[PDB]
Amino acid sequence: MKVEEILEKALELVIPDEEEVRKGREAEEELRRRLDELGVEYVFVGSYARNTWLKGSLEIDVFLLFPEEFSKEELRERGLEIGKAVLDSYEIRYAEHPYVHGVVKGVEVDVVPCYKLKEPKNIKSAVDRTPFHHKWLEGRIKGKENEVRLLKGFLKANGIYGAEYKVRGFSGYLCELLIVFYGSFLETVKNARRWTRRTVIDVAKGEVRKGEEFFVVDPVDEKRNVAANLSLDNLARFVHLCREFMEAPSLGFFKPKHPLEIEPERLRKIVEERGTAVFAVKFRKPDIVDDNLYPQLERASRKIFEFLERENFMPLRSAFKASEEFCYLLFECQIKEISRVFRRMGPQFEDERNVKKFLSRNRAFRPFIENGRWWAFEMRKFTTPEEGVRSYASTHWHTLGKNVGESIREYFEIISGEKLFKEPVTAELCEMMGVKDCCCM
Amino acid sequence: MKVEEILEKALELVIPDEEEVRKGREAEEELRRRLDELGVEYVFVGSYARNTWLKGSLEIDVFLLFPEEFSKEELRERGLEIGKAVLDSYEIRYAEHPYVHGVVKGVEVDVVPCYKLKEPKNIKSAVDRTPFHHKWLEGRIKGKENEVRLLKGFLKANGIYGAEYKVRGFSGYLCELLIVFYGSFLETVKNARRWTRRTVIDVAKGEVRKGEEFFVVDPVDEKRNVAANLSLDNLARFVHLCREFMEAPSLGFFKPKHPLEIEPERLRKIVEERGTAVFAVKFRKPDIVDDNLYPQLERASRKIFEFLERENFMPLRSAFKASEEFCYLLFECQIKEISRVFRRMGPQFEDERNVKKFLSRNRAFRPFIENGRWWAFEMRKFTTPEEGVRSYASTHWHTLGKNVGESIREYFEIISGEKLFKEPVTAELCEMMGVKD
RNA sequence: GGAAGUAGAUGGUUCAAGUCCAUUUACUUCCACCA
RNA sequence: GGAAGUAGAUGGUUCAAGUCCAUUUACUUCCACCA
Repeated sequence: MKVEEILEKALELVIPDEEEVRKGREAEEELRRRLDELGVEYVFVGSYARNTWLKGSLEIDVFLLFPEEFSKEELRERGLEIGKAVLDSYEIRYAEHPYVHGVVKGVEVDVVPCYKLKEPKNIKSAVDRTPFHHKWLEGRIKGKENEVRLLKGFLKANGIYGAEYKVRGFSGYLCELLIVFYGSFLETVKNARRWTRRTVIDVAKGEVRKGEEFFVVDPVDEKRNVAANLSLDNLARFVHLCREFMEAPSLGFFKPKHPLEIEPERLRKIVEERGTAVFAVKFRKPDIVDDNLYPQLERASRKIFEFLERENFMPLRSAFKASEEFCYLLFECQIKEISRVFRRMGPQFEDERNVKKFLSRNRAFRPFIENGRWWAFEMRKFTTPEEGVRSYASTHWHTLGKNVGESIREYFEIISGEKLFKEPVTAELCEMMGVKDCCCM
Repeated sequence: MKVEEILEKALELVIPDEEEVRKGREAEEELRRRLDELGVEYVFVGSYARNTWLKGSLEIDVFLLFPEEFSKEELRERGLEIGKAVLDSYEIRYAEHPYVHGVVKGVEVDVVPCYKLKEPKNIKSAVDRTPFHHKWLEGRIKGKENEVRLLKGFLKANGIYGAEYKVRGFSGYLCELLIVFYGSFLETVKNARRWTRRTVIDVAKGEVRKGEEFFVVDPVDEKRNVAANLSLDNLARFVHLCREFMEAPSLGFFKPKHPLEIEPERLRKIVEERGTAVFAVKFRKPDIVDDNLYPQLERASRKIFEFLERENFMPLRSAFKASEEFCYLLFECQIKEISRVFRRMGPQFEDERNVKKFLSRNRAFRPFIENGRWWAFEMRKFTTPEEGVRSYASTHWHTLGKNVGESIREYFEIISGEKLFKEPVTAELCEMMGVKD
């Protein structure tokens, strides 16, 4: 299979077919009629209005253009008022910028209020660049919309499409900019192989530059890094994907993998081969949006992780899962059990004052002089990493993220061994320990 | 109690009785005759020849004065013959400088060939300072002989008297200098408390001066560090014992403290209480003098310790013992068992050539990326500190001292649990673990 | 909500804290939720 | 025999270890065995 042949087949995975374009076309018209009837300024932007949305995930963005002078609170009431007035059914869940999600004639719509600006310098709301993004792309993306989709499907299938916190990947917009820059998906990929953590792509200036971090300049706002929330590791994954793809291209790369059911037994055997302690801290899921949730789960992971490390449990890797009603903070450590006694350092032998303060303390064991300074043996209050975290999470819940922290305080438990393998975390477990052959399609 | 009171009763244990004195006096009379019907130039030196030896251990030092043109050839051969022809029974074991050790009418004697110089500068044989030590000390010590005797007794009861590598403590010539310097035992203990690791003591200039490290200057060799072999930790032990003695003076500071050994079962209980892995590497004690052995054992000890720590077993401390037949290298780790899997660091995601290489290796688990570099899981070859040191000891014998390495090469074993507790290391295991009572 | 910087104030730990664990006031950004 | 210092000779481990683990020559001391 030549590289150009795989792509022709890959287009079938990404070009929306007619039924979905029509559904979209008549959703759009209905939207128009409704927003006309209300006599409001609106515009269609995003992937629908540029024809770069993916087969299977049609969503229309309608943007409301308000006077710059409106208060943030006004922007909010009116935005919602109109969004609610126009959608067949709706749902309002956001993290900071207010907008309403909904459905019109079976199709998904964001209706998002923003400020009508003359320039996208000194943005007032965080969505203000969007109409300009559209304006800039409108006539550079014609005839390339399929190169965009290839890139989006390619990233989607390797789980790095989306700039949201759940993903820390590539936005659709970022994808569009890349095609405008390179000219095709193929050219994008060919070049990505040479991207580095210092790479700066400046599209408006048509230039690739070195800098302090991976930076993709927005043509609409030179200060914006379109790749701001692309995690370093996902960058590295993408360049790698590219290098692999060029060497051995297949339809594989455009097909997504789904984790496999793993018998809790295979899982038991694997864990005892590695000879490690594995456990999750399980707690009720705070009822909040993903974009609030995930940073906090990351915070929790790290915080506990660093505890495990400084208490010498030598943790290998951490992971986390949000499920329907619970969350899980997963860890794997090299030390299943540590000794009760440990060393604590005292002062040098010349500090009469402090030494005699130091060996004042009542201890089970005679303290000793080494390398000219004193040393004491103390007892740990926990000897296994599970006990360690039972203590840590009970007493440091406040540090663990505002919402998860409050959750952990109210309740949590530590699960390990087989009780843990029957829990919906096998996917993360395999991923975390790098278990071979546990994903598919 | 009141302090001078304490010294009174304590003098009785450092001072030799007429019984022991006479014993020497007449062994000295025999010596003086036997040496003079051979026309060999000689002088007596050391604690014997300045009335500063201890109740118990009595030794006599006889020094053979030799012409300087004599090579290390004629020095050894003649100087040995002489002692061999003077003593009743003798040994000739030594590390560098040759001498003969022996018995004359039931008392300990040392006869030592050396050069009769005039200048101690540009020294020839290792001991040549010693007759000059005496010349300097002869009349200077007169009176203060008791105050010396107290210092030695104090150090011996607290196990820090001597200079040999077994003790790395205080030479009995350093002990004399301190008394000479500070006047008495009480003033010596008094100022010791205020010594630092950089204290510099000079006697032929009487200056409590400071410098680069703990350096007591010999009168007869300005450039000689009489405290050279005193270990930092033992200097640290001394100035603390002094601070302790001063606050609560007791007879038990001259009573050699005995670690009356502990039951294999009370030991067992303690280690499971501490919850750590204690074990020893045991091998055939090489046939070498102490002053060769211990530095070597220290070396062997340290290398394994360092292995263990970089291997992440978190060793607590080391020790070592040498018996009739065997040496023991003792260790305690916080980690009885580590996981099989571990983390190996790959290159950074950019370096394409090296990534391929890192990825080409067969492993049981997929490698991963973390903060922009590749990592892999790999498997350990050992998971307990015992198995670990078995490996290190087999692979690295050559680096564990000349004679101790060779011995471990032939044979060694890893010794732990109750098998270990019935080996003659009970005392050192305590000292090491900080056990009380 | 999360992260980065600035100017601080606390508590705990420890012989010892500008250096470890945490708490907290003010300013300055920035990211996610739309693109 | 151990330690310190001067100029080098490698081998093993590893994606690469000029940095991790060891091997080896020349030279300049020091220290213990007596005090």
